[PDB]
Amino acid sequence: DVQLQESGPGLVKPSQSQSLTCTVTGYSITSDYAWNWIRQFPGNKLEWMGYMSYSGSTRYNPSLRSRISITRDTSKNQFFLQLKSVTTEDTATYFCARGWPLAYWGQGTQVSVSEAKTTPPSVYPLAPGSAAQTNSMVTLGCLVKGYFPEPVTVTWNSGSLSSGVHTFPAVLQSDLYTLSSSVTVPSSPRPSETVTCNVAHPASSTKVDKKIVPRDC
Amino acid sequence: QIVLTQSPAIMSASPGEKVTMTCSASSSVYYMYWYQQKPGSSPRLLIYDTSNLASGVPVRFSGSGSGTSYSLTISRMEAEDAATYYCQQWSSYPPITFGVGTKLELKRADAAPTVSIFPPSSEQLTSGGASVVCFLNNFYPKDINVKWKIDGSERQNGVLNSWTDQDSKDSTYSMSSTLTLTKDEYERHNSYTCEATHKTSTSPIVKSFNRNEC
Ligand SMILES: CC1(C)CC(Nc2cc(NCCN)c([N+](=O)[O-])cc2[N+](=O)[O-])CC(C)(C)N1[O-]
Repeated sequence: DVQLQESGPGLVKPSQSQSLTCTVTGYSITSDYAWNWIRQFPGNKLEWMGYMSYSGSTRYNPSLRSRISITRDTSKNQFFLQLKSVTTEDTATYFCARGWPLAYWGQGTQVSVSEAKTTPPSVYPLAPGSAAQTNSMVTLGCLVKGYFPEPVTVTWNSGSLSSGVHTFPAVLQSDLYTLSSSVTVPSSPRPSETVTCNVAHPASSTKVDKKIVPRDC
Repeated sequence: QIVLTQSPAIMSASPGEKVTMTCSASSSVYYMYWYQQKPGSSPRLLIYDTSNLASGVPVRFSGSGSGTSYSLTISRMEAEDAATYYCQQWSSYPPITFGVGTKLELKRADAAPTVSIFPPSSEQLTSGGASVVCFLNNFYPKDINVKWKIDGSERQNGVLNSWTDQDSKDSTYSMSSTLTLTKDEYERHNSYTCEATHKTSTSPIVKSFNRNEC
């Protein structure tokens, strides 16, 4: 099977230059095929950026042809994308992919272009404020707020609890994100059966476990 | 240069039903390619050179197209085919371009939103902030409104809503509405009410917490 794996720096400061590396497994980048770099903007827009032919030649998208540069290392079976002077608008996720037709894509690496700084998440428990009659089911949760950058990873009871979970899509609080997760357990296992949310933040190397306990009284 | 426009833009089908989506080139193209993408996964090839099927691809899929007007057809939509479909073109190097996708969603029975509201944790208050969270969970169709009332009056500043895409297993949508405040602002009010209105009931589901609690 052919295998494409991109990687490189995840956070980059405006006007600096980013460099991604695509490393391919299971087929040599010198024997047939065109080796592409394609990027996907937030929302959906895919953009072709350029390719390295197996022989050495490069072709680039006419808009980015001044700014980007594709290169290779045949001893390490690697081809690279280098982004010069990055603007905010280059924030996206970069995929390398086997060319013509485009079958075999890399899994995708995210590049964030921001002057912001790697802050860890604050995680707060969400528990019932008495309210009224509703049902036989408890909904509780976690407010994972205040971090940079995406992603954080939320799990309940270390992965034991996978049904009833709703991790909500992150949003930019004040140029750091807030995100939240909901789990709905039966009212009989609560609090006899402990529910806990495990948060993790790769960029800041943070893991925080947070037990949800009945509140105040 | 060469523009690819797709139709429909959001499409809801039920499993077992026939599906046809279209991709039009603004100018004539040599061939068209169709890709499938699920949230988080990378684009998978489906149809190459206009009408050719790719290797891991079920024969329920099928591509068509003369110059400028192409289409991907799913004969009987499976539940696993809920995804976004891109068309991409090859013509005389403009360079290669992609459409912006047609979104295929699954149809199901109207469900009523389970509304919940949570006051800020003691831990949160200590930082000088106070968020109030409202989870409007498991509803269909996705059309909802959430009204926030801090002490009777209707507020619009400080509210942040996030929506989940259609659920993996029951096919429903859920959305978290968070009102953010500062400790002092929060402590000069007593009713925090979260009020949801959805198609499955003309009267809204109002969940209300009041700052004299336990
Ligand atoms: C290799 C295969 C099966 C796929 C080709 N696809 C292709 C072929 C090419 N170049 C063919 C060289 N004249 C390019 N290109 O240069 O960007 C793009 C694509 N593409 O996007 O799919 C189309 C034809 C019929 C020529 N063939 O033979």
